[PDB]
Parts: sequence; structure tokens; C-alpha cells
Amino acid sequence: PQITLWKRPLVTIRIGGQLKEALLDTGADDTVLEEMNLPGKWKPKMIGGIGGFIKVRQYDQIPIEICGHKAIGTVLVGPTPVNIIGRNLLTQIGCTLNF
Amino acid sequence: PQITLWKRPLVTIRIGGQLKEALLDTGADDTVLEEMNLPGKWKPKMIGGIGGFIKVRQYDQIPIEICGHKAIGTVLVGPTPVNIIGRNLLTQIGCTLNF
Ligand SMILES: O=C(N[C@@H](Cc1ccccc1)[C@H](O)CN(CC1CCCCC1)S(=O)(=O)c1ccc2ncsc2c1)c1cccc(O)c1
Repeated sequence: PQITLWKRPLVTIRIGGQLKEALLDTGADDTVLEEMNLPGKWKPKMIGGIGGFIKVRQYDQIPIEICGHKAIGTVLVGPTPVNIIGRNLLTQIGCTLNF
Repeated sequence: PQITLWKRPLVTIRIGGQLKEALLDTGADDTVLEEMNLPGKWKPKMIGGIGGFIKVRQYDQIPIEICGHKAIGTVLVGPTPVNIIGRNLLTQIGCTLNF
């Protein structure tokens, strides 16, 4: 598909039994999801942006479905105000910027 | 051009005869540049990111050439970690997400 940028590029993603709306975000190195109690091992991390840093939990090899495309990779979980699909997954679903 | 996402989508911009590197950031509503001098009136504004809110200076109708494409729009100046091109100017240069 082609997604214009008049509005926020929000799309439906699925992670287990949760469907969520998430930004397709070319500015995000990593994928950051709102607080959720995912199973398995994780490692603490701090990530920075406008305003400063937040503390997140890094989960590896988590399958995520983004607009029906399959991805699997690292997901950071913490008190972000918006679900963010970062470049680590955007590349996997074939996402480019075009102008 | 078509820009893939295995690397950060950094591009050269021209603003006030100065060249700068900026990130094409679909997750950003606004264009936000690191501290710099720009001519004219500005308005104080506050914006929010992943780590909270910051104070910026809002400049309107500022020309920027992004990777050869002309925009004229709102540019916020403040303590962003990195120069970012947001949706307000991404739309002006005809940028879309594709997969
Ligand atoms: O900060 C914004 N946008 C955010 C997304 C956003 C939207 C709305 C609310 C909060 C955040 C960015 O697109 C992604 N961030 C990465 C940062 C951006 C700042 C400087 C460079 C790198 S980010 O969110 O801070 C971010 C994301 C992934 C990641 N992985 C490793 S470090 C890291 C940082 C934003 C949103 C709306 C208006 C606005 O003026 C700015």
C-alpha cells in the first residue's frame, strides 16, 4: 500500500491476543510498544527522544503482524504514549519512503 | 528518491544557506531543528515526545530544501536530540510510505 502523511500513519498491528494501533515511524530505530505483560525473558533499557529518556523492557524474537505482513524481532515495552513501529520491523514488511 | 530503512533516513537540507543533516521522521507531526538562529518573529510553543515536553521557538513560512525538494512551512527550534523533518514538510515534498 501507499500511506500519505496528511495524518499520523497509524496502522493495526497484532501481538498475540492484542490488536493495537501503531505509528509507522521512520524516525524510530527500534519498536516501542505501550505497557503490556509479554511472556519471556527481557532486559532493561533506556531510550531517548524529545523530552528525555524512558525506561523500557527489551523482548527479543517477538512475532508481530503489521497490516497482514509478518514480522519478528525486538520489541521495547514501556510508558510510551503511542505504539511505535520502528525501522527494525519496517524493513521486514518492505517499507520505504518515496518522493 | 526511494529510501530504504536499514539505515536512518538522514538527508541533507538547506536552510538559510546552511547545510544540515536531518532525519525524515514520519512519527513526528512537526519539523524540529536543534538550536540555531533564524530570522524573524517566533512564538514560544511546547511540544511532547517520548520523554515528555520541551519548549521550542516556532518560526512560520520558513523555506527548506530537503534533498532537492522545496518546502516552505513551520519550523520549530529547540532541544530535540536530532534535527527532524516531520509530516508538515514531508507532505509538502510529496513523501509517502510504501510497502
Ligand atoms: O518525538 C516525536 N516523535 C517520535 C515518536 C513519538 C510520537 C508521539 C509521541 C511520542 C513519540 C519519533 O518519531 C520517534 N522518536 C525518535 C526520536 C525523535 C526525536 C529525535 C530523533 C529520534 S522516539 O519516539 O523518541 C524513539 C522511538 C524509537 C526509538 N528507538 C530507539 S531510541 C528511540 C526513540 C514527535 C511527535 C509529535 C510531534 C513532535 O514534534 C515530535
